[PDB]
Amino acid sequence: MSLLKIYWRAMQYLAVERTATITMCVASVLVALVTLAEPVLFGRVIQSISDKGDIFSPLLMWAALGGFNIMAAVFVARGADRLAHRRRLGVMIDSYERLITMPLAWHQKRGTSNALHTLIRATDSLFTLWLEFMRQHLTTVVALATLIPVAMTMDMRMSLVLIVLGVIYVMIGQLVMRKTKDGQAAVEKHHHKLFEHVSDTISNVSVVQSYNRIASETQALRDYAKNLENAQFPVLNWWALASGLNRMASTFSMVVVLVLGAYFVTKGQMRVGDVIAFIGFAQLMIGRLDQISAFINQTVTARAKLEEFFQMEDATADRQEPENVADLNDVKGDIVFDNVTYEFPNSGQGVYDVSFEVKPGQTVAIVGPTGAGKTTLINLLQRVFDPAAGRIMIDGTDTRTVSRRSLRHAIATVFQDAGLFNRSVEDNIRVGRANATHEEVHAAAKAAAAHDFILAKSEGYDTFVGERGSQLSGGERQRLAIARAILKDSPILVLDEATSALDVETEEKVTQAVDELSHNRTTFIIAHRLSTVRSADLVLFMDKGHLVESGSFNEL
Amino acid sequence: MSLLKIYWRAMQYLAVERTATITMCVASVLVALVTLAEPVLFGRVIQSISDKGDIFSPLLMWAALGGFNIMAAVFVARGADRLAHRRRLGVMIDSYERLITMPLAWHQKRGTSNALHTLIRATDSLFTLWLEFMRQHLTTVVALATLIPVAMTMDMRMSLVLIVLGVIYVMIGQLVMRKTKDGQAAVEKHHHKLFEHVSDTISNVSVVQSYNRIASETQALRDYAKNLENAQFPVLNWWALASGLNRMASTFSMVVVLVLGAYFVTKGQMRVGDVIAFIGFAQLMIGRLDQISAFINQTVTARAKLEEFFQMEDATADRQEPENVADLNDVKGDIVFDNVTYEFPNSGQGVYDVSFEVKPGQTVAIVGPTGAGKTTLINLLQRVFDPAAGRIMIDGTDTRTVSRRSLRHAIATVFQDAGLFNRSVEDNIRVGRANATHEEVHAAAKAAAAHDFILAKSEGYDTFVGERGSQLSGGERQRLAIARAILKDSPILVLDEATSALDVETEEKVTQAVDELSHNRTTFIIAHRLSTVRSADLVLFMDKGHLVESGSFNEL
Ligand SMILES: Nc1ncnc2c1ncn2[C@@H]1O[C@H](COP(=O)(O)OP(=O)(O)O)[C@@H](O)[C@H]1O
Ligand SMILES: Nc1ncnc2c1ncn2[C@@H]1O[C@H](COP(=O)(O)OP(=O)(O)O)[C@@H](O)[C@H]1O
Ligand code: VO4
Ligand code: VO4
Repeated sequence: MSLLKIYWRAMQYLAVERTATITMCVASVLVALVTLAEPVLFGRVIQSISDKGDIFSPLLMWAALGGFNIMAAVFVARGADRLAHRRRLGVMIDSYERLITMPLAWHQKRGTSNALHTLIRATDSLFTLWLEFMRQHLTTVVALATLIPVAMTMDMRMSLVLIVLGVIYVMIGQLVMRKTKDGQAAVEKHHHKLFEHVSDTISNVSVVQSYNRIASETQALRDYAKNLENAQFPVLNWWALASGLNRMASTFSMVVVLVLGAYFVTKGQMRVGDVIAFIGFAQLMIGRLDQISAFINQTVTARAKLEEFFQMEDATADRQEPENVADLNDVKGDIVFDNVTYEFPNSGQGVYDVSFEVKPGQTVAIVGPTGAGKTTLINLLQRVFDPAAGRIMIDGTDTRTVSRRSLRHAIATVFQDAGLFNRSVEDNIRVGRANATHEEVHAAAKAAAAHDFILAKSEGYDTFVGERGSQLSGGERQRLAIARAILKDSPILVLDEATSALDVETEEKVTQAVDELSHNRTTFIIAHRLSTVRSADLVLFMDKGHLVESGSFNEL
Repeated sequence: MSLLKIYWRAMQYLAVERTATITMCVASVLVALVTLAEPVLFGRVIQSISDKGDIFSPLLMWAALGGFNIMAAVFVARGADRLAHRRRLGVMIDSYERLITMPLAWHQKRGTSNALHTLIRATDSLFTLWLEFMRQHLTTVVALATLIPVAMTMDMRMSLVLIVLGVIYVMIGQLVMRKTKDGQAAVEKHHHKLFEHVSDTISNVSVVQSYNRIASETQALRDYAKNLENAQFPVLNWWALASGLNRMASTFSMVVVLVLGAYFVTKGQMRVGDVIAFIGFAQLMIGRLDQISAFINQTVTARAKLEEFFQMEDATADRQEPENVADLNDVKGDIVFDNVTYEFPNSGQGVYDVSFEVKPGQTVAIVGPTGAGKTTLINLLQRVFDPAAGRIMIDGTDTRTVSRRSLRHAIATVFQDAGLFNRSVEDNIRVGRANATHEEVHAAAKAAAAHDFILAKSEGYDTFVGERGSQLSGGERQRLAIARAILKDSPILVLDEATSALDVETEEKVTQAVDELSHNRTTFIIAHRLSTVRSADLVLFMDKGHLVESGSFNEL
């Protein structure tokens, strides 16, 4: 019975615009009161024709209440829709902020692209929840609450039947939820499997289309759809049974109310006006119960997605030290490792017992066979995740006591996978300095030879590359990344696989240019080619996370 | 007014299960006729008590009609829900089939990852459309069609009231659509821009989190949200105005009906039983017209997405010559290019004036500076997209006249980006021969040195890599790709960027192993390192898509 918890969370997210929310609630209670009082006035005026006199005023009051209901309906529709859109946008904003705030391991483990789909689905479901909940729930709940005393003061037999009617509705709701929850969980897990398979297949379309695996993959997805649709039937059957049972209850209560009114015809206190007002009350409750039953169904359907979204909301517990914490500045270059190892989750390997000191003014290149632990070493230095048990002494200062904002501000790491956005070359490069100049961009590009091939094609700089540079081949993304790194101008430059299958003349030119630019500071080289480290000062080779010699520039 | 075309296309997707759909329509029309007959019998039995006699039978008949209504409601709910889910799954299946059918360029230009989101959104919108449209619209349309003659045979005064009511509703609907379509289009375009920015930011979270660009990105997305909500208010304002106007129309018509019935009380033809039955008709029409107005609102909201989906469906005009087109066999290796050049859309560069012959039994290596056109040459050899003007002579046969199914069955191309699924290592490698055996898989893996570092970690071969192999580093994706290529065992091997920044010992071992495997066939080398072509027999160098010499293995 987590429905109440879900509704509390929804109201917590919706309790931001205090003024707008309070005005909406006031409008809802007023319109509910008007809708309840309208049949009472209708009964008044129907009984009015039995006597004789100037009883035209009650009809005027009824017309005024009708016009007031119209105006209130307009205002509540407008305000509810506006509030729903504003709060949906705000929730999306804050959720996106936390989502991009998340660390790298959490994204690589689960997120990829499923996180975006979950965010969008949860956001739209919450939008629908906010709108329909607000309107229907406030109106019908206030109507029922104001109806209880009126039914208490009027004939109590009909109220006695009506409370049993409400008991019937809540009982069938409980019954359906009990018979439906397990099937809902199974359906959700099957749908997640299906969506994951679809996303994984679409994201790798070239591989699947280059191996004649279309038939096999579509048959597997057909199997997944079969598995999902196996568990879909019982829950909808139960929903149909619930709809039929409540329809039978509504018709049964209507017949009972009609018979009671017929008995009241023989003798009673009030008139056919009260009788028909009671009938109108009954039919209004029938309709609103139908809408809230449908609403309960939609809420049950979206339950699992809302639960997952709330879990990801509360999963943001990585405290960032809001208080002013010690930063670093004027990084001349002093890097010390002290017996720092890492063990992967549910795995092993990694680095083991690594320690070395870095003096300013000289560069260090790390070489060695693949899988040794060089990339994880680099992303440990930049601290994408915290080491197991060790001290990263930078400028004689631990990496744990340094704020994240200043940690990566004075660092310059090209990635092994040079990822790029789909924006223009200007936007994709001009990220190391938001206040830079086009002359600076040209100089940075010409230092990395990423301009000589772009001035002579594709509208010069203003070219929209595709996703991950899928529109200008792939031999340019490395040049663009190294140009961006040179533009960043940081004291510590990290060349992680910046030297790859390119022209040997291009490689030597890039190496000499970055040598001339980084002679003023200390920089890191992660490459297996022995021709890109002729100017290195303290080179070391690492195997399987264990150093062997870590000797001088010239070693055997 | 593409609304009718949208309904026709949706129904055409729906009327596939002819038996089930026809039964659903028959059940709906029968239950609608029953619901229309109910007030008539109610008015009869209310009028029947005016006289005296054994007139208990009409009351029992009315109860039986209510029971039929209940049972038919259950039947239509269950059948409609089941058919809707089945149709949604089938539509998703076939749309996914066409989506993966598309070539690479169409995905690189527009799809990438937005296509999946569009497909999911369109599919769920179509599900909701099918369900709600079928039930509500069919019931209410049959209701109106059966109601018009009954009221025409009864007093025509209320009939003239009713037709003006309908005219008011349809005219306000047309005016609202005219005032709202432009706002809907602007909202859709802004939403698409917002989603594109969100996806581009999330997909490359490492770069944005390693460059302190979180604040700028979130502020830009806030600006996008502001721009989106600027055009968001007028449309909802117009819908609120329309809702108020139709509420006023409904109350006004109810007032008119009450006045007409009050005059009819003085004198008329039928009784208050028929009067109140017509009152029930009026309120039922009011409610159903309100629901269908809301449905029109949802259809307008989803109209742009449905239009995009239908345009994508109709864009699938890739005729594959359904008749048996001549395939290829006896593939010993005969590849000749004859003056085939390609021009990119709205660009230049590419290959120009290429002419060379391939003799079976020898390997040919393509070298040259980056951006020359080697990757595009390779993927035209595999015919990922159709060349501009020329012939690809394979085994003395043009590549156009061979079906794509068997065209790529005798090829083995490792991509520049080694794409991998998030399945196991065994499932990711065993894709060329599903009926193969573990002995073959082990031999292929140990031939490509993708076994020595996986036999002693993570449950051996049963290791679940993440997306793009983001869980076992990146020095293994190349090994897995080359192992899979060796496993495929095709006559023409293509080592496109199969050699990269790896250990020199590992590189030389891989080269000798692939040489020994491919001695019985022909293969290509796309690499800039000069150490991987010592065993080549016919080397040529291509620059800017223009050859210079294209000589033999030994050249100056
Ligand atoms: N996300 C991960 N989960 C588990 N193990 C990993 C992960 N990323 C890398 N590894 C392990 O770390 C080892 C070294 O990876 P890496 O440092 O990225 O490559 P290299 O050692 O060539 O620089 C690999 O053998 C791999 O198994
Ligand atoms: N999708 C594309 N759209 C436009 N131009 C492209 C596309 N892909 C590649 N090119 C152009 O083709 C040239 C050669 O690319 P490619 O063959 O992939 O690399 P290489 O020449 O090193 O093999 C590049 O300079 C690039 O500008
Ligand atoms: O620019 V390349 O396609 O030779 O990596
Ligand atoms: O296997 V590596 O991360 O040294 O390219």
